[PDB]
Amino acid sequence: ALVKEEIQAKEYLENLNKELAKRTNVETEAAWAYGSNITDENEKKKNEISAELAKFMKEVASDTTKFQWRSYQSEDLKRQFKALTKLGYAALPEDDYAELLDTLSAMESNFAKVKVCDYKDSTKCDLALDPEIEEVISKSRDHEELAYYWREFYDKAGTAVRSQFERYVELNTKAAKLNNFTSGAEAWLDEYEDDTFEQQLEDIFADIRPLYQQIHGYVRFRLRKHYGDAVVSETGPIPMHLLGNMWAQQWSEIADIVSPFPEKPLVDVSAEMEKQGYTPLKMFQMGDDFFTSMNLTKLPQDFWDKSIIEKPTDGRDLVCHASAWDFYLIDDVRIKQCTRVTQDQLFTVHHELGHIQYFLQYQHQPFVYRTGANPGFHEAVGDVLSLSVSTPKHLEKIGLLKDYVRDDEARINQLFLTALDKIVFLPFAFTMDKYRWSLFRGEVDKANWNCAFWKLRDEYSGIEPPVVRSEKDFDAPAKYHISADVEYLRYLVSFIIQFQFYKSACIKAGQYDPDNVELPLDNCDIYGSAAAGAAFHNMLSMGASKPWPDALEAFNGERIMSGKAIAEYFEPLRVWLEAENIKNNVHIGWTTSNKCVS
Ligand SMILES: *[C@@H]1O[C@H](CO)[C@@H](O[C@@H]2O[C@H](CO)[C@@H](O[C@@H]3O[C@H](CO[C@H]4O[C@H](CO)[C@@H](O)[C@H](O)[C@@H]4O)[C@@H](O)[C@H](O[C@H]4O[C@H](CO[C@@H]5O[C@H](CO)[C@@H](O)[C@H](O)[C@@H]5O)[C@@H](O)[C@H](O)[C@@H]4O)[C@@H]3O)[C@H](O)[C@H]2NC(C)=O)[C@H](O)[C@H]1NC(C)=O
Ligand SMILES: *[C@@H]1O[C@H](CO)[C@@H](O)[C@H](O)[C@H]1NC(C)=O
Ligand SMILES: *[C@@H]1O[C@H](CO)[C@@H](O)[C@H](O)[C@H]1NC(C)=O
Ligand SMILES: [Zn+2]
Repeated sequence: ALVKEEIQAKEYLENLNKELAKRTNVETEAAWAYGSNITDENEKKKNEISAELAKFMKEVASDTTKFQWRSYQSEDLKRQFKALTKLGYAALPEDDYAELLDTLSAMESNFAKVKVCDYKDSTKCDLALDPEIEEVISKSRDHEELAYYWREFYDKAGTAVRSQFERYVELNTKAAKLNNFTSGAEAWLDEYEDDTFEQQLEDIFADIRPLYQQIHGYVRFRLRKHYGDAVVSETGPIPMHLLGNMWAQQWSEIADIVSPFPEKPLVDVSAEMEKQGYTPLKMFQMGDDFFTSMNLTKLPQDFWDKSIIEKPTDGRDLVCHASAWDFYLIDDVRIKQCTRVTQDQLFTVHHELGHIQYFLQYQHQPFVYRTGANPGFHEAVGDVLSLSVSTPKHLEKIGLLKDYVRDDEARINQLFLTALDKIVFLPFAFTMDKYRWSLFRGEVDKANWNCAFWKLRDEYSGIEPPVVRSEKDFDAPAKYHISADVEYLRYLVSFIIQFQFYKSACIKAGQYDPDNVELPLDNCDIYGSAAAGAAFHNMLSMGASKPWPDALEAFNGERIMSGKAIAEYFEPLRVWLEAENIKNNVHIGWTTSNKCVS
């Protein structure tokens, strides 16, 4: 009978969770070894342990059928059982699983090992994305130099892994169907536990798209004055290599040439960080300070002992793309970041430490609940702190911003600077998954895979490649997450919900009142707020133990993902910018790109 079975089921779960945590620990150690030191041998060890854990998960899935778990009284027990039924890639036959891991390894190591020749010296051929190419893309205003680095990088990071990417799409699809999802798109979407989630994001995106179009138009206008009309057209998509980022995902690196009020201050603290002797260690210690200032958990000694916070100097290959790692024991949590002393890197440190904090908050949960309420929640945590850190208010307190007068014009400069990171990114992030979903769902023929990518980038972001591409190129894997098989919708979700978290934290901290001109949302610093700290604790400590609306409700009483808060933040910018574009007769919108030939 079922009452007795449910009692035994609870004990089965308790043991199985602990066993999965320990087995995952071992797989994580091997993955860490590889990612911090790419070698054929580390690859082999990583993929071998994953294969073994996959075989165990298959037995676990099979063993859950011995329990009438859908008949149980406990919502909690049923939730855990449901989580253990979901195998993902581990559902594949052993041989196909191994081929998928090999394919994944080939793509991620191709990405991490890209090097290109110096534009001014074709004997010097050891320039990596991080830091060398990224420095040129973010700093050079030589449009031909920029186009050179763009083409070299995309050809090597993108086109070179076409045939591997194709096999990955096939195996990803096969795995999804073995879990009885239509495709990998529905397998990813299942993490949001909401069958209207795509519609909800379309609705929110459509409400913010007008503001994006205004920013796009203004930036295009300013780039024309800088580079001239031979480089940038009034009416066409923006050539993406001029936007300060290899993927045009964020444009804050060209703020100095597009800022609303060039005579008025624009916050860029990198030079002061350098002047005051900041190191990667100091930046992490300051992030730790921020969390503990809010009455959240301090980093444990394992973090300091085992993290990698600067690029190795020993010539090894590694993945430099910044990441946070849970080892699934107690207090073994780590970051791997090739840290540089810049403003944007200070924000990255806070981003990654948000993942760390989450891990620490939920580490007492059962293994299956030791993850984010949804993938977007995980990405949002550290960004809520980065929003504070970026404020003039905070940057003056820590001595990084000197002689700053916050008049109306400085405020618009700062709002615009923020928008170049937070609004511009939204169409970018949506396209990353729209593209992959379309491949996974079998909606695009293989003959059209490259132009289907640039078509989306055109339609949603109004950008295009600097040179003509064709179906001979394959550009999508030039972005880390695409080569590395990391779902990207989490970042779209994060960029919306982080404003709901920020706004609520700010109110709880006494730092935001809509009816008080002294407390605008865009100068809120939650540093030192135990009240904000508490809201985080209430939410993060839940892990994935409840559906994400219940996690949001624990934070601020709401249950709905909403674009209201991000619009509220940028509202003064929207008003100003709409007026400025009219005043300057700025063209809005773009013709269809001709930069991808079929
Ligand atoms: C994805 O969807 C798939 C379907 O599209 C699904 O695959 C199905 O899983 C079914 C559930 O496990 C499975 O059902 C069993 O089928 C056996 C007979 O099938 C053979 O003949 C078919 C031709 O008709 C072939 O096509 C198949 O390939 C098979 O070779 C049955 O013998 C079997 O039965 C036993 O199991 C039930 C268990 O009953 C449940 O459990 C308790 C036990 O206490 C019951 O009391 C309770 O009420 C409940 O019924 C017993 O009732 C029975 O007495 C036997 O012990 C069972 O029906 C089915 O074969 C399979 N079909 C396919 C592949 O098409 C995947 O499982 C889905 N995957 C995921 C990840 O969810
Ligand atoms: C990297 O891994 C290899 C194993 O393939 C090992 O022998 C080598 O010493 C490692 N290097 C570092 C820097 O740890
Ligand atoms: C900090 O959190 C603890 C619980 O961990 C709580 O009891 C205490 O009130 C909080 N301290 C502050 C500074 O509010
Ligand atoms: Zn992250």
